[PDB]
Amino acid sequence: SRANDAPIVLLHGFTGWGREEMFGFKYWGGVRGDIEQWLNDNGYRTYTLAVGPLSSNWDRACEAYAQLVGGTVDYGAAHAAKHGHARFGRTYPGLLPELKRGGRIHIIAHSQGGQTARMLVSLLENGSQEEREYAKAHNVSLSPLFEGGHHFVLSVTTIATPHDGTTLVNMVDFTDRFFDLQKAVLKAAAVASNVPYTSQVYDFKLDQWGLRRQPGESFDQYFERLKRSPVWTSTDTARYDLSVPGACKLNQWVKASPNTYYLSFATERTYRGALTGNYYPELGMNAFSAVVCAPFLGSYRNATLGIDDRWLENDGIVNAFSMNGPKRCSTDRIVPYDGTIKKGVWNDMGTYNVDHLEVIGVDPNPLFDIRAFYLRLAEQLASLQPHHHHHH
Ligand SMILES: [Ca+2]
Ligand SMILES: [Zn+2]
Repeated sequence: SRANDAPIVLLHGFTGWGREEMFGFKYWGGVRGDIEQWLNDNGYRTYTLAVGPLSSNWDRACEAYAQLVGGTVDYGAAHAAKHGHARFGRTYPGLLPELKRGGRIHIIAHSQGGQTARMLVSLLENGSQEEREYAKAHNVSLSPLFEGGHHFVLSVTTIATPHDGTTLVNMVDFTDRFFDLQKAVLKAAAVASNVPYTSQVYDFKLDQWGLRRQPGESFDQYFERLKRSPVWTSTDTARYDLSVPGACKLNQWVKASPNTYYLSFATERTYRGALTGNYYPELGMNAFSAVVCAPFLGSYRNATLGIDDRWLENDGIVNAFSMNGPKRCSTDRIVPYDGTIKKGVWNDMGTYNVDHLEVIGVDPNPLFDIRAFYLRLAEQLASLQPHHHHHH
């Protein structure tokens, strides 16, 4: 039964766009429909965040914070100075000013969104010592996000999140293939990559880096430029955070708040080979991933990275092992869901037989009741109690 009225906020990964983008084709729903609408139609107030898909989780967290409460994005003086990008970014009206007044939210996150949501919680709750220290030392102002003390988040749910990174980054042609994945997703939405559309269509939101698709430029061409840009070559990137070492570094500081409930969903769409311990893409997996990424994921080992047989099972984009919660370079705790949802630890909800894109409806799969999945989830989140008392 319903113990909380908090709104839900959807958060995309290394691929994603706002509701008005991509000619209305939604990331949360894809060919299946409008997940946000379904949830709202069903009594679950839901909103959608849209942040830089290729940007660092930090940047995304800063973007999210402003998008939620409103204002100009502030990445932090220290950070900015460190990485060489703008301190201030775009301005938002603010989706939920109730947060400033004392409300809370449930964040449902997909892919790299998981990492972002985690970071956002940590920043809200703890701030950034490094940003505070930098402020006092250089006499610059400080965003509230870096102070600590915010209690905006009741829960964080992650679906197909590379909490320990993904070996996808280790392919020799990764750079080219990653961008081909963006093209695939455009394809899914009925958008071509070799057309210089005048309308924006997919805004990567690279204001901080001063990058934007130029008049007369196709996504194919733009992507060529992005590959040689700081959003691809610097450590302040999704690319870095997606990596095993990257995710490790992130886990080192991004911890679970004892005040927040976390839920994790894993995804897999592979089968185990006969004579080899390798995993292969199942029938139905999205074409792109099946041909281009899944073989690699299902067969790549690396002792120095600790990539062993456990990491081979995948959803075509991310290793299933890296999905139940941060384990590499982490103090976070993960507990198998047994019926009761626990606060301050990762409630591992299991593994579902759906691929990376099928789970958000961007790739079809008729045997996966996507509406039911998200509706059940909503019901769960709504059932969370603000507080607990010990009992037998
Ligand atoms: Ca499919
Ligand atoms: Zn940055």
